[PDB]
Amino acid sequence: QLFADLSREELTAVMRFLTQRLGPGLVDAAQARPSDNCVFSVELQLPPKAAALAHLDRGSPPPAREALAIVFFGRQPQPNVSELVVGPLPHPSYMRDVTVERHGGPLPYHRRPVLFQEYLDIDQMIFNRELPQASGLLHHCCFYKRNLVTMTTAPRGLQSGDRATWFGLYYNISGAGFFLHHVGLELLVNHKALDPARWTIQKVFYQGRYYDSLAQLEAQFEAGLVNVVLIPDNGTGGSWSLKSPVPPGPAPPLQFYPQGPRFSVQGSRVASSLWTFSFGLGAFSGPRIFDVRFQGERLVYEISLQEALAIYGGNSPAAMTTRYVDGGFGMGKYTTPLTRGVDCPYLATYVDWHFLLESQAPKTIRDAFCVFEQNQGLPLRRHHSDLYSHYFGGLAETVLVVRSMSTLLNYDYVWDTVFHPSGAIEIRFYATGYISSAFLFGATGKYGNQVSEHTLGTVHTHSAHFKVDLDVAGLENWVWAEDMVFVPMAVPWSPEHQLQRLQVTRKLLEMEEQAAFLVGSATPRYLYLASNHSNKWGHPRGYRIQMLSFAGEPLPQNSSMARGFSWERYQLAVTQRKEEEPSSSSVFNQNDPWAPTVDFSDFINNETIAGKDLVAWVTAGFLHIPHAEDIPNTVTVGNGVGFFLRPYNFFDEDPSFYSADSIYFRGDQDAGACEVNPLACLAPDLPAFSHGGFS
Amino acid sequence: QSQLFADLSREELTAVMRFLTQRLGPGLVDAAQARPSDNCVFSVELQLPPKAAALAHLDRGSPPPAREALAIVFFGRQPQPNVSELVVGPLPHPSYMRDVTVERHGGPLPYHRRPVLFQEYLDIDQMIFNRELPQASGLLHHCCFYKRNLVTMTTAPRGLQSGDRATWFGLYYNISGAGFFLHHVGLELLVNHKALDPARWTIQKVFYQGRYYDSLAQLEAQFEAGLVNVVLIPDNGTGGSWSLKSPVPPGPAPPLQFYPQGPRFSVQGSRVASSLWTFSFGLGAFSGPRIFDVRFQGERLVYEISLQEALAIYGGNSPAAMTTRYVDGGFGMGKYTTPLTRGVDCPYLATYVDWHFLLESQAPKTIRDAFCVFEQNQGLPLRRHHSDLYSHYFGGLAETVLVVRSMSTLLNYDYVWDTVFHPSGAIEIRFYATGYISSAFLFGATGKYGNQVSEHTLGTVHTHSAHFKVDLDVAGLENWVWAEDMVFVPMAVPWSPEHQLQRLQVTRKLLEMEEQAAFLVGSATPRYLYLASNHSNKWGHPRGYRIQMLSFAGEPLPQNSSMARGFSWERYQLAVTQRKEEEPSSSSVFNQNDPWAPTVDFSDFINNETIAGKDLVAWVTAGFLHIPHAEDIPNTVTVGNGVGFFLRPYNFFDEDPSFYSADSIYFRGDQDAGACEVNPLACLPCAPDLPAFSHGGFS
Ligand SMILES: *[C@@H]1O[C@H](CO)[C@@H](O[C@@H]2O[C@H](CO)[C@@H](O)[C@H](O)[C@H]2NC(C)=O)[C@H](O)[C@H]1NC(C)=O
Ligand SMILES: *[C@@H]1O[C@H](CO)[C@@H](O[C@@H]2O[C@H](CO)[C@@H](O)[C@H](O)[C@H]2NC(C)=O)[C@H](O)[C@H]1NC(C)=O
Ligand SMILES: *[C@@H]1O[C@H](CO)[C@@H](O[C@@H]2O[C@H](CO)[C@@H](O)[C@H](O)[C@H]2NC(C)=O)[C@H](O)[C@H]1NC(C)=O
Ligand SMILES: *[C@@H]1O[C@H](CO)[C@@H](O)[C@H](O)[C@H]1NC(C)=O
Ligand SMILES: *[C@@H]1O[C@H](CO)[C@@H](O)[C@H](O)[C@H]1NC(C)=O
Ligand SMILES: *[C@@H]1O[C@H](CO)[C@@H](O)[C@H](O)[C@H]1NC(C)=O
Ligand SMILES: *[C@@H]1O[C@H](CO)[C@@H](O)[C@H](O)[C@H]1NC(C)=O
Ligand SMILES: [Ca+2]
Ligand SMILES: [Ca+2]
Ligand SMILES: [Ca+2]
Ligand SMILES: [Ca+2]
Ligand SMILES: [Cu+2]
Ligand SMILES: [Cu+2]
Repeated sequence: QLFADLSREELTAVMRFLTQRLGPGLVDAAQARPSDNCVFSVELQLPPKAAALAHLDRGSPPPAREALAIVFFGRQPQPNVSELVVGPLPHPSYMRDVTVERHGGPLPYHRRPVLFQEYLDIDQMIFNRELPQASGLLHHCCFYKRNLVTMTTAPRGLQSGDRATWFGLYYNISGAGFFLHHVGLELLVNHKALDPARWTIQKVFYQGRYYDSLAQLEAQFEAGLVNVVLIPDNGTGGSWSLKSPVPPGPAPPLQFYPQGPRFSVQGSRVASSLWTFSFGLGAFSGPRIFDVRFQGERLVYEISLQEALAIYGGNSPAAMTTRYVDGGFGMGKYTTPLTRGVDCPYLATYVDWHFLLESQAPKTIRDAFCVFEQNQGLPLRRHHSDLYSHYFGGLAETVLVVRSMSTLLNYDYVWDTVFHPSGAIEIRFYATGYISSAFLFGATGKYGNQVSEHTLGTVHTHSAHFKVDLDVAGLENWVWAEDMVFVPMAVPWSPEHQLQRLQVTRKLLEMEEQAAFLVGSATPRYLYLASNHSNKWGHPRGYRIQMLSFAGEPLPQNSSMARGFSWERYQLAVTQRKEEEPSSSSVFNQNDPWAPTVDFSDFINNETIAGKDLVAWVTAGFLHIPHAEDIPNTVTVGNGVGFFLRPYNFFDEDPSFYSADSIYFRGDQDAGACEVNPLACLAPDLPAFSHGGFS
Repeated sequence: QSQLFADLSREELTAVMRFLTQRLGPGLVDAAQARPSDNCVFSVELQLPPKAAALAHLDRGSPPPAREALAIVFFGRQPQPNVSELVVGPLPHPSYMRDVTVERHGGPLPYHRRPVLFQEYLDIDQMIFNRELPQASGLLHHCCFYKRNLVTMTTAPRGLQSGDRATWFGLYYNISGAGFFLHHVGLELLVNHKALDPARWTIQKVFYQGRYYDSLAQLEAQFEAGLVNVVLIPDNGTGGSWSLKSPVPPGPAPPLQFYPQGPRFSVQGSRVASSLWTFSFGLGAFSGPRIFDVRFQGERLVYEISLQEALAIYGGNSPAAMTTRYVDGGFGMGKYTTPLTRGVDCPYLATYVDWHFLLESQAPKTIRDAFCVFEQNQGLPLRRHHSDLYSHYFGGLAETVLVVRSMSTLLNYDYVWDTVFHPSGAIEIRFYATGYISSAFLFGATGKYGNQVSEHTLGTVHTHSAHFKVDLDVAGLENWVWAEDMVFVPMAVPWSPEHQLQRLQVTRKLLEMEEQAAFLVGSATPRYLYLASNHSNKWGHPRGYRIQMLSFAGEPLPQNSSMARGFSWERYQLAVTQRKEEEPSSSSVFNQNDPWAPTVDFSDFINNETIAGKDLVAWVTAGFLHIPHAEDIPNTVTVGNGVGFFLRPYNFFDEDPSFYSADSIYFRGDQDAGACEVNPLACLPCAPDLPAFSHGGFS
């Protein structure tokens, strides 16, 4: 299993090694202060592609199996973040610092994600030292005494090098989302200092007005210059609960496998009579799929989530300057247990996921993946003939699915990899869970809708970026753009007459820039990566990229931070796959987008894409103005974005023709005979329910 | 109350047919074998009630409107032949008949606009195979195993200007147990069948494997004179292009869906009801699928959602393919509806429903299992949230959905029409195209007109597009249309003036005139576009439903085409007009055979009228470009081809209705999630006996 994420054992063994090589003074990241040395991340380092294909397709031995550790080196004159590759696994022997090799220099220490212990320190400051200075105001507005909690925001500051975060204050609602109860107080905390003692509060926001400290605010209030409204800290309805007041009814439909599962899961490889592939989670990039072979032939080397991005508006400071680059938190790191029956079909197969993050010992997110077959209740294809000959032929589409979900504070991102029996691959991304809210005060008409009492549903956009490493019939691929045109010309057999003549238009895209399409501008209706090899009928074997996106307007290029997610400007882009261009974002962009650790636009640089090993990059998104129907959560309906990889002259005929599940009968046959029709042929056992728990 | 939108039953149909039989002075012929000269009843079907009367009944308890039928009659025997639309009296037992043709059209219906009768196709095949084709027995005998082992297939319009009735017929190999559409032999006849006397029918042009001739005689001449390079096309073989039956034996069973504790919806007539939804469904003979009186938890959302038309515009180098614009309503999406194979077309345990029609006949007939209704478990959460933060809990709900499906098989393609009702209050309309592709003989510079797909088989390039009528009555009849969207406003950071920030804002515009809310294909449309009441929800926003389009529309036929006003709805992604009784449909069964003189021209509905505070109706066009490829053989698959739209609630409610779901799951960390009384799912761990498989048969 070349692409399997690191096991608990491998994780442990690399942490063992790291502790030896870094002579103590090394602290457990779970309790580390800024000036300490700690291990932040330890996870699988993906192998180089050539070495891997060598192994998979030519017997050649397995590329060394290595880990990548992210270390916070704060205990030194010039602190920094280092990426260290760790030696041959199962039993590590070397350690290699690749930081400069990759970035050209050190990683500025301020790009390091805010540690859990850091958030904790920030809270101690706010709750123990800063808030009690306004115990007057906070008593008359927010039942102060703790009853409140904080939620961090986007990039932290305004220039490269800043580490100042706007926090909102929310009623600490129990058993339900606190995100819907902003109490109207927002704090700009400056925690750039290595000594948490020197941490200050640069700004304060309350009801439309800014102050320089809480004392200054508490002042204006004791001076009777601030009007306070007692925000209720309790209620009933969707705003306050997630539990339905309605008794359970008869159960929803259930799918089972009459003659047992028709696929198997072995570690991280999945196999069905049609598909074999590997799956996993990057701690920061999230879901990924490797070595996808349809009936033994490889279509894609890699499909992987690169980044998720949320961009906000609002009439409060926190909201209006919020741009989450979710990889900076980690789609994998924040993956949550799948609730059997709700998040996946009850009889799905559920797999665990192991990680060493902000810790010194491995941990496991139980039931992190689900794999299952799903009857779509829909024909993959069908024809019914009443004309000339009486026959029916069709096939009910069943689909193979791998899924994980990431809960980043509020939102719960659902990541779907769907394998169709037609030879097609579908990548879906559903955004559910809670919205972010602001306190409703002022002229909120331009920044969202009132979505509850005191609650503003702030306008925003969601986008995600995907890496699509297709290797259509080998590595050397070309990209084609086919479309249509009408050409007015005389009717051959009656030349006085005209006719708008429909024509196909093909165009080879030979330079990276030609296959870079921007959000906003139109893209060709047919776009695919081809080999020079042809199918039986002499057409380039190709796989077509079809996008499902309602992408909202991307953050303006003029923004000094826009280059921390330059991929958001592109619908689709295609480039030469390079070992040095592994991902299009980085865990280090979130905290310093002004000095991006990777800038996707760098990948598009006047190179040829004619006959190379290419890699496609797809962006999918939508705009979101919140409405009442988002209370409790936002629903998945309509907000599914992503793309299809559809075969296009790749095969000689539709592979599903050879399906073991296809149905066919003529008029002169007994369609109710089981030897004519398998449908005419012929008490699920259900495991005890169990939940992954919490942390 | 009354089941007001139900399609006519067999006896209702019989009753109307009998009533007409009498009052149409004898000579009336059974249309199933009528000639152009005869008088015959072409179709008899339900006439939808006027909206005012219908709502008065449904809402204010008024008496229900008279139940009427509409009959289309072909009046062939007379000096000035014509098509007439007749409404037939009060129904269980009719007593009146009225002619509404001039009321609806301002004059008579020119007789050439009438669809081609099945008997007419028969006579054409007579003139072809009995009087013309033998004039070339030589060529035919050499190239195509000739010796009626061949079949014809009709095409788009029938001519080049208003009044023409000349069809191009491709000739194919009569394959068996599989589509003949893939085996074009290269011969294409331009049959002129305008004349009322089929003896006077001529062949205006001939096309054979790349070349034009003036008759099959001239082509026969040139053949035996050794002057035609004939390409031999095999008349059978093996593979997907010759079969549809899988050579592979059945494996382990596919997944099966069942309802553990009984069904959770009920069909009674044409009306469906679950705990969240009630609606009525049916098929227009020509317009196809339709939904009426949709109510979510008791409240009406849409008065009507109905298919209006289906289009197919082709290219190619053969004259048939090259000039083909199907306006499928001209054949009829209901008329060509087909039985649903249980287990394939719908879940096995779905509820199936028959459909009754009187079409080109004199006795009612039934399509068995024409509709299916079922709950489907999407295998996807509708909503969910796992909280590890501050408070430990999980709250979620697996989306189960309510579906009504019918398919129309129009010659080669099978269109699957979906109507999907989500537990969130949303309505999803889907349209999948599957079945066989229309093909041409492969010869020439095929590059600009499609891909080679089998030996000798060119998959011709074409566009698809369906038109949908969405009469939303959002919180009452009076609606307005809103366009909301985003914008970035560069400004200075309010707390750090020498710094810049791109301020994200919402933009709300009221579209007040029909034109402001008409969006052509190719121009940009508001990300948020919705119809709303002027009544507010609990939080004082306009109660609205938004229209989210799922379309990859191709280039609409250029306006400079004299025939483009036969489907001018193709040029619009979306439009919103005042709803009018006299604007019932955006197409017509009569547009197909005279798109140059359209019976209805959808563009007329957009005429500088207010759409502020009126009974509004939205029109939605979904479609896409299709360049056929190898994976379209034998049929084109449904994956990725689903077009249509969502109707999504936007401040219509005060919170998400699914909060009150009976199926929602929730448990705190400090609870046993494996205990029944906290988690219904735990109480899960019998399956039903299955009904014996039965199928609906053929014609
Ligand atoms: C936020 O709300 C949760 C809800 O209970 C609080 O949870 C408790 O915190 C106290 C503090 O020690 C624990 O003793 C309780 O047992 C926790 N209860 C359970 C059932 O979760 C939470 O602590 C509040 N957090 C703060 C920091 O405000
Ligand atoms: C269309 O054809 C019908 C049938 O001939 C015409 O209807 C007849 O019209 C004459 C005079 O109006 C009447 O005597 C018959 O009673 C009518 N028969 C029926 C069933 O209505 C009809 O008038 C023609 N309409 C026009 C506009 O041409
Ligand atoms: C076209 O092909 C079909 C072959 O399947 C022929 O249909 C059969 O015709 C015979 C009579 O000759 C019937 O008894 C069979 O029932 C038919 N089979 C089916 C399933 O319908 C058909 O005769 C041929 N007709 C044409 C126009 O060529
Ligand atoms: C390149 O294309 C040729 C035909 O142009 C094809 O036959 C061959 O397989 C390809 N050769 C490569 C990719 O080295
Ligand atoms: C791109 O590279 C080519 C060299 O192959 C060069 O001729 C051309 O000028 C370059 N274009 C730009 C825009 O730099
Ligand atoms: C809706 O608008 C009409 C008139 O344009 C008005 O008379 C009615 O009172 C309005 N309802 C409101 C604003 O709630
Ligand atoms: C449309 O009607 C308005 C009156 O409300 C009038 O001002 C305008 O001139 C008309 N426009 C056209 C194109 O007829
Ligand atoms: Ca590749
Ligand atoms: Ca490059
Ligand atoms: Ca309306
Ligand atoms: Ca109008
Ligand atoms: Cu959102
Ligand atoms: Cu098609």
